[PDB]
Amino acid sequence: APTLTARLYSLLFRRTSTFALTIVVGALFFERAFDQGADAIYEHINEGKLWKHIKHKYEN
Amino acid sequence: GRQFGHLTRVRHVITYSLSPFEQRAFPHYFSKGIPNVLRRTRACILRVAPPFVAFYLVYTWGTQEFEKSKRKNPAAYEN
Amino acid sequence: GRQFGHLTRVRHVITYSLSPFEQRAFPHYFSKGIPNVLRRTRACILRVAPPFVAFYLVYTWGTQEFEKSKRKNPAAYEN
Amino acid sequence: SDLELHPPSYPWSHRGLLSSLDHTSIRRGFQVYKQVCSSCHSMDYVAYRHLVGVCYTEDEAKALAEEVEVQDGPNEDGEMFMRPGKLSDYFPKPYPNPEAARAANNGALPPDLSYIVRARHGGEDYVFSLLTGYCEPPTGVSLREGLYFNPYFPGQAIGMAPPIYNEVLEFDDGTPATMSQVAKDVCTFLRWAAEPEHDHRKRMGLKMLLMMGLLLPLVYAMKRHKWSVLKSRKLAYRPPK
Amino acid sequence: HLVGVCYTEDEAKALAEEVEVQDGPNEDGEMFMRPGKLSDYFPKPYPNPEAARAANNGALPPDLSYIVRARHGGEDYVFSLLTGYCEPPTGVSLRE
Amino acid sequence: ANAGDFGGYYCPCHGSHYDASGRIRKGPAPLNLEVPSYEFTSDDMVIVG
Amino acid sequence: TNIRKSHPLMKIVNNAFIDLPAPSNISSWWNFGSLLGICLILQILTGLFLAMHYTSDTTTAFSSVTHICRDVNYGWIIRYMHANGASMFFICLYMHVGRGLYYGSYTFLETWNIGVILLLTVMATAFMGYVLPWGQMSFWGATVITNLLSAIPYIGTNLVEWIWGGFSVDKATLTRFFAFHFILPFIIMAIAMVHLLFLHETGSNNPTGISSDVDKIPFHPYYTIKDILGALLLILALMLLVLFAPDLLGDPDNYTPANPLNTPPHIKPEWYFLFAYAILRSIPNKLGGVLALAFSILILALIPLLHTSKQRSMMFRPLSQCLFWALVADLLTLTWIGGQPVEHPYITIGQLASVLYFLLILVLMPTAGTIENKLLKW
Amino acid sequence: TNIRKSHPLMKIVNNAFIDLPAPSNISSWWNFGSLLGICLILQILTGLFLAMHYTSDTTTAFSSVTHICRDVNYGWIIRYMHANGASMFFICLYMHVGRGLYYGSYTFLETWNIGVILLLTVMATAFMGYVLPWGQMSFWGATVITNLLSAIPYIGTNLVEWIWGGFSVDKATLTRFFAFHFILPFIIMAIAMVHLLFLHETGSNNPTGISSDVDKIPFHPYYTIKDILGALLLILALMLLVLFAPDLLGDPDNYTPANPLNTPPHIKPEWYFLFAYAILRSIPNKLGGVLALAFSILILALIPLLHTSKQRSMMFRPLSQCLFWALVADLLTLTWIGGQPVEHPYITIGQLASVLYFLLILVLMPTAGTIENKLLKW
Amino acid sequence: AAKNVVSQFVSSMSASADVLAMSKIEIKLSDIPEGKNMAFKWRGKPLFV
Ligand code: HEM
Ligand code: HEM
Ligand code: HEM
Ligand code: HEM
Ligand code: HEM
Ligand SMILES: CCCCCC[C@H]1C(=O)O[C@H](C)[C@H](NC(=O)c2cccc(NC=O)c2O)C(=O)O[C@@H](C)[C@@H]1OC(=O)C(C)C
Ligand SMILES: CCCCCC[C@H]1C(=O)O[C@H](C)[C@H](NC(=O)c2cccc(NC=O)c2O)C(=O)O[C@@H](C)[C@@H]1OC(=O)C(C)C
Repeated sequence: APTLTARLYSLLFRRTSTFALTIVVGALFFERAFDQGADAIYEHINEGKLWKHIKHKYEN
Repeated sequence: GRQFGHLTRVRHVITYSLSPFEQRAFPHYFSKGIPNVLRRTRACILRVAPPFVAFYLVYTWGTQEFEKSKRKNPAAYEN
Repeated sequence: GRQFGHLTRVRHVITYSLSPFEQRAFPHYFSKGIPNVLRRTRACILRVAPPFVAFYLVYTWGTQEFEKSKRKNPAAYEN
Repeated sequence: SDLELHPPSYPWSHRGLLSSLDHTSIRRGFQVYKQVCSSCHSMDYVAYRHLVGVCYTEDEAKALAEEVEVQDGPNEDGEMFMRPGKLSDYFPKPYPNPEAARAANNGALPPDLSYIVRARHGGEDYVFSLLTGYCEPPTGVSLREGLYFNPYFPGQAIGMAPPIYNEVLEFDDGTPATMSQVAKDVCTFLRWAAEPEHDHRKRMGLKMLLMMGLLLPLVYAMKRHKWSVLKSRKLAYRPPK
Repeated sequence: HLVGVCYTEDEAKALAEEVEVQDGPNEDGEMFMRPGKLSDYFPKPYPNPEAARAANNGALPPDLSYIVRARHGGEDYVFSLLTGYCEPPTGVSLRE
Repeated sequence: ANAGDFGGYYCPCHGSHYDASGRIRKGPAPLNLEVPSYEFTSDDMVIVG
Repeated sequence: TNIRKSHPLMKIVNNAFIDLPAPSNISSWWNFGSLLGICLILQILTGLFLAMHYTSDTTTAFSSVTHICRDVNYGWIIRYMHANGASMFFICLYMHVGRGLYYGSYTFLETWNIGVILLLTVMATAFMGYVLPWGQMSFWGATVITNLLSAIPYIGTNLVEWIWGGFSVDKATLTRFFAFHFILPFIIMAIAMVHLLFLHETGSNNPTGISSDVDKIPFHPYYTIKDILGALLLILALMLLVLFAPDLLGDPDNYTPANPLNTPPHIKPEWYFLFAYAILRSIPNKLGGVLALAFSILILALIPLLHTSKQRSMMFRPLSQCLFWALVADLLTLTWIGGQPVEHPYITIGQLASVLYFLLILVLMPTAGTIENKLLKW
Repeated sequence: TNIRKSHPLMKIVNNAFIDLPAPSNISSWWNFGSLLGICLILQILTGLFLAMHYTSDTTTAFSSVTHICRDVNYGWIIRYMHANGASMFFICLYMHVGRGLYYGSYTFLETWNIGVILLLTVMATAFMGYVLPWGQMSFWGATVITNLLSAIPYIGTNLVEWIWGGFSVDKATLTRFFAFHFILPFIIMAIAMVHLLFLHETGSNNPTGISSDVDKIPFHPYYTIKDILGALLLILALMLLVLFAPDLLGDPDNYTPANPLNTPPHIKPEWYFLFAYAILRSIPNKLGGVLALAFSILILALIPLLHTSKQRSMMFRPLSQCLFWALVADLLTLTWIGGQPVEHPYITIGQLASVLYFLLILVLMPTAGTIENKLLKW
Repeated sequence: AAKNVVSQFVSSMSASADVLAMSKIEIKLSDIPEGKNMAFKWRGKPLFV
């Protein structure tokens, strides 16, 4: 049982190929998860949105 | 970049030249001029001229047929 | 332009160095860090700070007198 | 007249760093604009569609747009009729010529409202204070006709009538149209009529701080790595003899 | 524009005064009428472009500043188009 | 309108000939002119959109 | 010591046109490099003076230009020098590329290639240029063309509307083009220097394709004055247009404002795109037409890969010399057809000229080359 | 062989930030050269995107900007990054010149001088910049300033009206300024390269003013990454403004369109001209005021002629170190006064600060230098 | 971050939120006699009836 960082280096960081592949694969998932958590944090500290305002106007 | 002195190797050639203030700027301008441009024109007519007359022939015939295609169109429509 | 190899002449100096992958990027960041910035601050307060408090004193007194010049103006006008 | 006073710090719901506007409060504010200000105050830049994402909804915007009649494009005979109300066009209202604003309100220009919160020092608070400020002239003093009194005003001699307390309403669901409740709402809307991007701006601003919060340390640890070779380098001078 | 070309100072003023253009608004937001300056141009016949169509049946008599450089042949096409006017031979038709 | 070999339409830019149905018959145009969403509300009126 | 050689700045200037060794040998076909330079600055220079009076906004676009021509002191010469200089910039660009093929200059890969980049950019620039006055040709010229990107599979639509700022040409499109028409000539000007940088690496080719190292002369006297005279000639021509025939090369209908309702059955891009225009529509295909239009210019970057001859210049190559002129005349053909309506004779002949063009550059010239080798015993 | 060294293009790039030897020694005060570069491009870059939407014409000027801020997708960040980047471009310009005096960098005459040329041009540019939106500050800002040339004896009048296009600021003046505001940053960008060219002739000075030839490090790793981090910091700041405090450094009244009838008793040029503003009016003279305003900046080109010290950096010079900060604070004074109305305290103090400025740079620092020499026995 | 700023810059040319107008038009058929092509303006583009 080596180290996380060790195993990480061997399988993905060593070759500049996989190294770069890792970051483009890692950026896609990051943009998504960071935008979720972020906006959520932005809403949680607010709530005078147009989100909770809609419930009132589904009609016309 | 390349400077004089580092260009290339030259063996045994003498070059005589003369001051511009000592000679004419137009030696025999017409005397020797005309004959030469005749000579250069002659030397090249046959490779330059032909494609142009070809275009020339195709240009006059091309517009011709363009008018005679419509204007000339009627023509006959007899009944 | 000037390249390494044509810079200048150096006599007898050894320079030992170490691979970045072999050392820490933040040796004693706080342990040795803070003491040093205290030391550099101390070393320079007296030449940097004085002109700024001078401006500081002139700025607060300057606005003061600007209000107390008009607002305070009346004051007295008794008859 | 030469002396002046500046506004206080009303704790707006959008004064804090990452603070969104109160969309419910932007609504009531537009109402305050339409019923009251709109018959004196041009708002050349905002439109009914601008309201769509903000406060109202699709159909609602259409309806409010239809409650006026604007001069549409000329037709075949070179006409220029009138039409219900689209969504497209803005709120170009009160007067044609600018001097026609002067002919109505005695020689005074009620300036565009899209401006306002960013065109006057203090922003919302100056407009909040100027509206709910309205006080009575003490000694010395004068006034021409009805050049009303206002402390929060350059010179104290405005030409604007105080159209505050005339309790008008339509605060759907139930909201007391008191002077102060009416002033907060106009301002809150006026903030949004000047800086619509306001909330997105700060949403990004959060990400900007949150991003830099990971990057600054990182791009700094990177530079350390490379300079560490230099930082711990050891010199020795070994001259002959 | 006519001043240096054909007419003279006073003459230009006079020809300018023989019409009445809608000048700038005044204090009440007016927009009256006035003699004629020298300053403004010849904006004349119709307001809306379609009002040109309402008069001359569905036809646009285009700007004249254009003309000599907007039509192939230049002057001659306008010269010929004016002094050309002839009568329709056989086949033919015409609407109104 | 009313130009071309098919008594419908002619696009002069690159020589596209369309018929009275708006269909492409000659020239480089790849498809028929677009027929928009429409209906007749009466014998005299047509509303497009 | 001579400061003209050791000062960081002068060096560059000494290397550019003072001490630089050049062939004692070059002829008039080498002037178009200065002329293009001159063109570029004069264009930048009148262009700027028009910008202190021009506008953008579809409402005032046309109005401002006339304002300049009639009201702005001398605005007319400036405006017309700009518009006529634009054509001259093409005559030279054309001649330059011409000189290039004939004489084999294209063997300097980097230089030639930068020159192709220089071609597309001034083309892209001049295109945006004529959209500006907002005339009839400007509107549909700006429409017929741009659209082409709508032939690109799957995403064509998206791009053409992205470059438009709407669903058609309007508001968003005129301001855009003006700004691009403003920043491009600066960028070009940079690229030019890199073009020239790579050129100094080998020095200039010459009428014989041989190699003049054995007989170089200083740019000092010689090519500076032979550039001045030359530039005077370019001035004569540019002024002949401006001062005697201002609209001779200009489509009279870019006068009369725009109108998304009209479209005047005729319409062709400015003369310098006619040959290209002819090619595109001489193909019954949206994709093929534009694909062929592209190849029509991007083929220059292909020329060096089809140099087959053992000699560099065509100075001693009758066979190729013939195919060269056949190319020129044939381009003069495409130009002429491009200028005509898509009707009877005109279609089939412009269709033949296209094939000729591509067959000549792609098969004929490369073969002429090999036969000449064989004839000489090479 | 390493193509990174022999390729005509890379050479330049290798010399710029790869192999160029730099002092192992420089500190943060050397970052503002990249920051100014970054500033210059980012300014050019947002500036361009605004031009695809902006106009000119006095009628639409203000309207277009609001159009951008409200209607143009993302037009707001672009607009505000442009306006805030403009201020940052001054903070850095200011810091750069600062670093320069303290450390004696000005001993590189040509480089320093090109930098002064770089200062006046970005000043001249940013001035024209704010006239564009056509706000109140824009109009009289564009008036109060420009006029100054009317103080020039005999011909002042002529020039100010020539730069105006009329008898006041209008039609002719907004289009003019836009065009100039467009072409200047390109020209600056060129000058920058020449600035940088002359800089490479000596390499960089350093915190000690000694000479680092004995200890140079490659720009590779080292200063590229120390430039990246640095640039990130510049982004933090620029974004802090744009995204949290957009109008903090902006005069709120450039909102509300122009009006040749008004003039709002206050009016000052953008913050970065305040110190200069203060100087000019701290003189009861049309000629003297503007003459003094000029000297206020053109004195930088005088500094090297008053280097009196035997050491280059002020690193080891307490006396001068004190007069340096007195200069900075005093400039902070002029900035503050410039920001105030011409009334009671404010007049006499801003009048003292002016004299101080000129007496400090012209008499005090040069003497501090000589005394230090004498103290050291030099 | 590069994605975002670049995207935002890309989108600023795309189509100004204002240039999105135009929906339904109503045409009287009795005004267009037999054999004629009548053109109107719809969604900023020519509409033939
Ligand atoms: C809640 C609705 C209204 C608001 C928020 C509003 C707000 C304002 C503001 C902020 C100013 C300029 C203040 C300054 O210069 O610092 C102003 C000027 C003025 N508005 Fe109003 N107003 C409203 C309704 C009215 C009405 C109903 C009238 C008709 C009496 C009116 C006529 C004026 C006039 C005459 C001025 C000129 C004051 C002056 O510059 O001397 N406005 N208003
Ligand atoms: C921005 C437009 C251009 C400018 C300003 C420009 C400038 C120049 C100059 C000054 C020369 C040297 C003088 C001469 O040979 O005439 C030159 C030569 C050359 N240029 Fe360009 N040129 C431009 C467009 C082109 C084009 C279109 C090409 C070909 C695609 C091109 C490829 C070449 C080549 C290969 C040479 C070498 C000529 C020789 O050695 O004989 N450049 N150019
Ligand atoms: C950056 C310097 C340039 C500026 C500031 C500039 C600006 C302008 C402006 C404002 C117009 C509209 C006024 C008018 O049409 O007369 C225009 C027209 C034009 N310019 Fe430029 N341009 C510049 C460089 C160029 C270049 C490099 C070319 C390509 C030779 C060029 C070719 C054109 C063309 C073709 C037109 C429209 C044709 C016409 O006037 O009928 N200009 N330019
Ligand atoms: C267009 C604005 C400017 C740009 C883009 C610019 C760019 C640069 C760069 C990249 C450096 C090297 C890195 C550094 O030392 O920070 C530098 C150094 C220098 N610049 Fe500038 N600079 C500009 C304005 C100035 C100004 C205002 C001055 C002074 C009037 C100036 C005179 C100098 C000097 C003397 C140096 C040498 C610094 C040293 O060796 O320590 N330049 N500049
Ligand atoms: C050549 C690239 C540039 C272009 C295309 C450009 C174009 C523009 C345009 C169209 C405006 C009006 C829109 C607006 O105000 O937001 C503007 C404003 C401005 N830009 Fe530039 N400019 C450029 C480079 C610069 C430079 C080098 C500076 C100096 C840092 C600069 C500083 C300004 C300033 C101060 C304003 C007005 C201030 C404000 O927005 O309130 N820009 N620019
Ligand atoms: C500002 C004027 C100073 C000149 C410096 C810039 C200009 C420049 O570099 O000058 C020399 C003159 C350069 N080469 C030649 O002219 C040239 C070279 C071989 C032969 C001939 N003639 C006849 O055999 C030539 O004329 C040339 O002509 O290139 C221009 C395109 C360039 O111009 C440019 O870059 C622009 C980007 C400015
Ligand atoms: C396009 C980007 C590629 C870079 C090439 C152009 C840019 C360029 O030449 O790069 C290097 C990086 C140049 N010098 C430095 O940065 C620099 C020099 C010593 C020390 C430090 N830092 C910390 O000690 C530096 O940062 C510098 O920073 O100058 C810029 C103004 C120039 O930028 C310009 O010209 C503009 C005219 C483009």
